[PDB]
Amino acid sequence: AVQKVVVHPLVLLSVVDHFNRIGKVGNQKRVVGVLLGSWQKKVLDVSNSFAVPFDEDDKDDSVWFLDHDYLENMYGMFKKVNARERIVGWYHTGPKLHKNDIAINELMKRYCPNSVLVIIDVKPKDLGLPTEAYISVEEVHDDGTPTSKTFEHVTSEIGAEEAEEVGVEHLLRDIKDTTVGTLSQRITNQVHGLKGLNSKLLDIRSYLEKVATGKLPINHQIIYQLQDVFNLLPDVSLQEFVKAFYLKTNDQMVVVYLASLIRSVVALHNLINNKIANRDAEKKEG
Amino acid sequence: KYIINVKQFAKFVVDLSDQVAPTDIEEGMRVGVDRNKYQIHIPLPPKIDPTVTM
Amino acid sequence: KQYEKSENDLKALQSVGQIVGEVLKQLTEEKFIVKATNGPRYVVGCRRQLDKSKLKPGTRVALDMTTLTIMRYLPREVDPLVYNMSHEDPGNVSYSEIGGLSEQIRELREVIELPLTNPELFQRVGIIPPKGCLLYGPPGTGKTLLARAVASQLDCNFLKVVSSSIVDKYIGESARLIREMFNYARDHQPCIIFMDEIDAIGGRRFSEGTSADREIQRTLMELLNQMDGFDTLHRVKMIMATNRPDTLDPAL
Amino acid sequence: ENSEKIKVNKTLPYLVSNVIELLDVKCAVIKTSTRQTYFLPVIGLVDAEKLKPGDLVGVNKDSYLILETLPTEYDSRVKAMEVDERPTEQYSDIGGLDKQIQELVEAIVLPMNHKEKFENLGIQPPKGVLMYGPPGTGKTLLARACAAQTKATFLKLAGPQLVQMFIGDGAKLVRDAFALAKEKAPSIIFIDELDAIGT
Amino acid sequence: AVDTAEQVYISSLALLKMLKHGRAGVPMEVMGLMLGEFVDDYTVRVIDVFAMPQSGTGVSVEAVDPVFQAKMLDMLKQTGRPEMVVGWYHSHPGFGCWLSGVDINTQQSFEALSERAVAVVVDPIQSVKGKVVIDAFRLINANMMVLGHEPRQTTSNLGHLNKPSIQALIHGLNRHYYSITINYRKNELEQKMLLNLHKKSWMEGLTLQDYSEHCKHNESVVKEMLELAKNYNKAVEEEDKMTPEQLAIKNVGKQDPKRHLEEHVDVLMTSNIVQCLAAMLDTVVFK
Amino acid sequence: MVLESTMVCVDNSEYMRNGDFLPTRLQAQQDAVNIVCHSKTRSNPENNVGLITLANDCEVLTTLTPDTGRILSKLHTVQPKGKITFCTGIRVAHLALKHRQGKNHKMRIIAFVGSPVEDNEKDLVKLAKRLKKEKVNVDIINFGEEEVNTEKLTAFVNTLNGKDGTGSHLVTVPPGPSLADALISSPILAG
Amino acid sequence: LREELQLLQEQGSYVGEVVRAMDKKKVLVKVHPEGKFVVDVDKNIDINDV
Amino acid sequence: MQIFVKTLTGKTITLEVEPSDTIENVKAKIQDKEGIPPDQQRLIFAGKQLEDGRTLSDYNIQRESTLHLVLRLRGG
Amino acid sequence: EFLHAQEEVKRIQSIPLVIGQFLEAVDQNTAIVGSTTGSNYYVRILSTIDRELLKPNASVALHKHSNALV
Amino acid sequence: EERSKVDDLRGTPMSVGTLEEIIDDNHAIVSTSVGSEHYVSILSFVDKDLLEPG
Ligand SMILES: Nc1ncnc2c1ncn2[C@@H]1O[C@H](COP(=O)(O)OP(=O)(O)OP(=O)(O)O)[C@@H](O)[C@H]1O
Ligand SMILES: Nc1ncnc2c1ncn2[C@@H]1O[C@H](COP(=O)(O)OP(=O)(O)O)[C@@H](O)[C@H]1O
Ligand SMILES: [Mg+2]
Ligand SMILES: [Zn+2]
Repeated sequence: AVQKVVVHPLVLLSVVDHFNRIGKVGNQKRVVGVLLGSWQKKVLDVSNSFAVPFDEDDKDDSVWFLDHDYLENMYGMFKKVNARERIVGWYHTGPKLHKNDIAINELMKRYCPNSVLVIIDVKPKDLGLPTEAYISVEEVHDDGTPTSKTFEHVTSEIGAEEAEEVGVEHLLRDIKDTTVGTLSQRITNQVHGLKGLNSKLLDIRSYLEKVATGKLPINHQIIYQLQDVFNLLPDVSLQEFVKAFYLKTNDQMVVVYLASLIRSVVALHNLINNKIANRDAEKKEG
Repeated sequence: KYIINVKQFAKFVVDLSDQVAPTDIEEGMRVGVDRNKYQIHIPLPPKIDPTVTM
Repeated sequence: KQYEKSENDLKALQSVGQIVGEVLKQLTEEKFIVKATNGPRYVVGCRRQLDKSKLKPGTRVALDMTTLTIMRYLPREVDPLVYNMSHEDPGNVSYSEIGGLSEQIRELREVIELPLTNPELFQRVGIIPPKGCLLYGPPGTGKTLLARAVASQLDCNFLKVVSSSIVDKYIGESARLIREMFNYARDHQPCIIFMDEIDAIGGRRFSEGTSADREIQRTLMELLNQMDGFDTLHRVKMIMATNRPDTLDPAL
Repeated sequence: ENSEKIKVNKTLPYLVSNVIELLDVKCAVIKTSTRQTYFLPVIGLVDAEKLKPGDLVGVNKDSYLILETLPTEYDSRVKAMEVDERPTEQYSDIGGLDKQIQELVEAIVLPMNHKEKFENLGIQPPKGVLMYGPPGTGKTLLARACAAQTKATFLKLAGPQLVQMFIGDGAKLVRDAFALAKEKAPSIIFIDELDAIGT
Repeated sequence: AVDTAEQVYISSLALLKMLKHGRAGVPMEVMGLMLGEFVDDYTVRVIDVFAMPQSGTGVSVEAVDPVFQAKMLDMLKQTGRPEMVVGWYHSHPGFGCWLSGVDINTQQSFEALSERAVAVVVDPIQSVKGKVVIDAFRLINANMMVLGHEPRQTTSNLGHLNKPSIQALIHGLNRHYYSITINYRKNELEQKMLLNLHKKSWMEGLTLQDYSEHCKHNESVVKEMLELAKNYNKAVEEEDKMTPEQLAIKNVGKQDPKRHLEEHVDVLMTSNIVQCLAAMLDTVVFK
Repeated sequence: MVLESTMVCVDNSEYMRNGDFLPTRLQAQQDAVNIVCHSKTRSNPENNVGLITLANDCEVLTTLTPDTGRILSKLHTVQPKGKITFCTGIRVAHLALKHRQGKNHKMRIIAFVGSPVEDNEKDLVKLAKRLKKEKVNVDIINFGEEEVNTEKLTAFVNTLNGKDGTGSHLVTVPPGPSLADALISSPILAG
Repeated sequence: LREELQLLQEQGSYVGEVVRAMDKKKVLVKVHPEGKFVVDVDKNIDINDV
Repeated sequence: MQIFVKTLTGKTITLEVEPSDTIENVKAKIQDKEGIPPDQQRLIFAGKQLEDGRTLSDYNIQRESTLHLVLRLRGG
Repeated sequence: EFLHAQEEVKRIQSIPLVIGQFLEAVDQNTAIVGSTTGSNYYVRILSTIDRELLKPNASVALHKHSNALV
Repeated sequence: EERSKVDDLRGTPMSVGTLEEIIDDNHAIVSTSVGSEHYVSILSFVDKDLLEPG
């Protein structure tokens, strides 16, 4: 019953660290570590974490090794330095996940009952794509379909702390993106707010034409999850929109009509005071 | 478990340091209080004894 | 179990402590002017969900030690001088250790038990529910066991004032103790108040009287206006008890 | 490992204070001897059911945690009145007043010695005995010998010592003399020259 | 030997360990060890910083059993990468940044055991608005007090990177220790993704301001510039028609010029021209 | 003073739920672990012994550690109820020998086969040619039931250390009240 | 605006009432909450300031 | 015998001590060779704290043993 | 940069702070204020604070560190 | 030269103290202006002849 997780801006920096702590000699091209958290009531929080030596062979894709003794000491070391933080799960990077992630999860559920994984992106960082989290659930599948795992998605957000947010602003120092914007940042928030829109909409038809052909089998779960999108968008016809839209559009044109009136008197007064001061310095210089 | 006041700051429950012995320390006696750990370093006698020879 | 006691102390060890303060007024939607018990005055805010409408100008809150913003509000101090005036057992009696007084017992049970149980009999008749009564007479016939009887039956809240631990060396302490007493009694609505020996702070208010007795007169004038004054005393009834009902104030 | 971590983080320098009230929604308001008020969600080592308003607990200077309690403090005048451990005295030292001696042995020691001697009959022992008559005969000296043999934590009380200069001192002093008498269960109370405050 | 061109290279995830461990114990002076690498004589980097458990009070801080440190560094060799330590840190929450009594004693122990061992001071309760007062200091020997102390000007960039304030030069500067310059090792795939996750949005641009309080907010903006226009009518025209001094008390301590009356107009446009155009897209986009 | 990483590999398959011996096969294989962990202790205290299963999953119960008290707590209560899976058991043991804290120890893997193996001859020779290219010596000890002179195990011992290798002895115990006397004659010293 | 902001990030200054003091670049300043202090003069001011 | 005091700073200090010596002698030798007082030195042998009240033969310290030098960590 | 300085002055004042009293004014952009904890101070003021509001001993705001008339 | 070294050996913001009593062992008890009494040491260039209680 996880609503959402809160990833502090510290742990992903430790992943980017440990993505570079192995890349000098390692060709593993995935980083698997241990996620520590603070399960408060219903929302999940992640403050600190660490990593663990893990490898995986591409042949037979079922062989793995976790270091339990390093997990027992270092989590026990963190408990002594901070008896607030505890285990909440694990994490791995790489978009394409290997299939030992059920085998890793079902082992370390002996540590955490509500075990959770967090997928981050180190290289796919160009578009708007945050970190990703799933959940460990065990059902059959749907009704009469064969049994499997089916990691369900839990939505994720990012939240800092008081020093963890003020220390960020001192680091950037390049554009800094001020609060409430002066008509230039706000339009770009609608520009790149829409650049991610059709990128989702191109992605829907790409999976749809993949399954309209029939290569991969269908999932009925996504069908009605897509079907309530199209028969719940509004249709603007008469007396519910076209009356009520002008009632707030002809409302907001009255107050910008003051901006036409007031700002014209502002620059006119600055014109008068300069044309007085110009001709009076001119007539008295000679 | 010595209860000691400053009468300007507070009352403190402190201990003697490991330089003196818990033999001379009685009730109503000045001590040498550490500035940070507040420990009794050296006990002070209340200006003994210019009232016997006279 | 010994491990569970250890881990509770580990969670207890990571604690800060909070600055007790009182809200003076509200400046804006997020600016509150508070003040500590001796420290300066601050301009702080609330956390996330504190229901700022409950922040009345004169409540008591608990500030953060470092952020200094409001963590949790508190009802009221209860000034431990009167803490002992509530926590005591009367006699575990049940009107069976008393006799030969049933004409006066029931008449006292009439004036007290009805407003704290049965207000419908007082709405049907155009009368205000009454205030407290008085016990006077020679020493020996009840006067303490009778209040001990009624504080065993339906003890919602109870205060027993000795009327002789209420003054001291300090000249403005006496009337301050009475005001903070009734506010505890007012807040815990269905309370009953007992005061033995009204003769100790009674007296007729007379002329020039060697200022040690002037304080008792100023103490009594505070007791007058708190009983029947500007504040509508509701759900609070007062059993007064004396031994010589001759030298009391006619205004009392 | 946990008890070792409690021990090292337990510093010895404390700060005495006073509990004002105790709430549950466990929580206690603490006023220190620095004239400062503090509030904590969790008390700490001691229990919420063992405290009372008016205790001199040991509080941390920085985290403000109730570490130890052990108050046992009173007024200097009340502690001056605790007079015990006298040389003994026999009842045969008083001659001629032996009936009043037997009326004391039939008054005080058997409520103390044999409580089950009364609880089967259903009666309740009294608790007030007066010595009166000519001065200098048997008033203080009889109860001196009764406290000498039957040790029951003697506590004298003088008459004019209750009369202080300032207003509202004897009501403090008498009531503090009996809060000490209530906490010491085998203790007794002896009041002398009661006519000096007896109007 | 000693230069005046040293720059410590702290990482971004180093400094986030510094403020979080410093804000964790505020009234008890947290205390940890700083791990990095000496790449040459006079540039030192530090990327990952661990912490140590403490048992100290609000003015001094002690340590714990030293079987924790060597067991920690042994386990950090097999996981990630190994290093040797380059210094230490603490938190001075009350005052600013200067090295106390036992702070110089532990500095003498580390520069003799290890090589040079830069110490770092952090005020956790000062880094509040937008700025941090973190600084690093470094002990100088007392024997070379008749010649230069941080001598031998190689460059000229050592003057505008640090200007010691009056509260700093009274304790140890410059007769006891000296200060050292700090830059930030910022790179890619760490810094860009730091802002690709914090100050981002998807639907924030195409979302209405929920007119229950939008046009309600514009009531209390028109009425206050109404009063400023009441104030503006008399003010300028009376000042110009009585005395043409272009000066006093309407110059020295005033606030009602033509700077105050258009910024309320400036807020009222940006809050509404965006809000007008945000309700224009969904008429086309959403059928 | 030999520096190696001895990796013991017990079997908790379902076929261990019987006694062909007068004692329990689980008690027989448990005491087999006791006499080899005490063997590697007295020879050099600078080694490490770690247990690993292979039945239905190769769950790392204890990490390869120089302590023995963690192993002795976990040698008991193993609950053998799984199906034997041997082809992944070598690759997970070699993956455990790569994740070590020191790369100066030698490599020795002992395994306990208490159930018949049903594997392709290609799958054993690919693992055998892998360990030749990795220079890894694996000992194979048979428990309980055993087909005498198997094709798969004998060709795996041959293709392990061919052309004057180490001498990884194939222990063939007969059924009966014989204890690990066949396991302490040659393999406790001449492995 | 940067000039007003740079001097803003600076601690406050005390006040001390001085009626008379001594010479030799040391003056006698008595603060209000505490007692007197023998302090040093600045180089931007003179000494004849009694 | 010769010992290898493996410090935590990547520097191995070789000492010439005897098996019948104690810890205070090693601390004095380290102080004479460098300049660290004995009260600010914590010798660790295989994760075990060494006490000044015992000798080197009590902790099974033979020739060529790996030690760990930890200094007194305290700030203010 | 000018929009930076507007936001900097904006968030210099929205913080928890102490309350002192205005005592006196030296000249333009400098005053003498004393807090409620005794210990009369000497700080500088801002230009946003209107100078025609500070005749009496009025209630003012002060920073905890810079201690200025915020 | 020697006069300038000792005039700069002490701190510059010198605080006005108050003597209470004198012990002839290179230290004494003093009193601050707030009445806090500090068991401090006394130097040797202090010209120990005019030192009076008060
Ligand atoms: N009317 C009564 N009925 C039954 N018992 C009584 C009555 N009056 C007194 N008692 C007995 O007296 C004891 C209580 O004393 P009581 O409260 O009457 O003293 P008091 O009248 O309050 O004295 P004072 O008036 O001097 O305060 C009880 O033990 C009770 O048994
Ligand atoms: N019957 C008696 N036997 C022994 N001593 C007596 C007797 N009567 C009086 N005294 C002496 O007289 C003294 C006064 O008695 P005390 O108890 O003080 O009476 P009061 O308290 O009324 O003065 C006692 O100290 C006691 O020694
Ligand atoms: Mg009575
Ligand atoms: Zn420090």
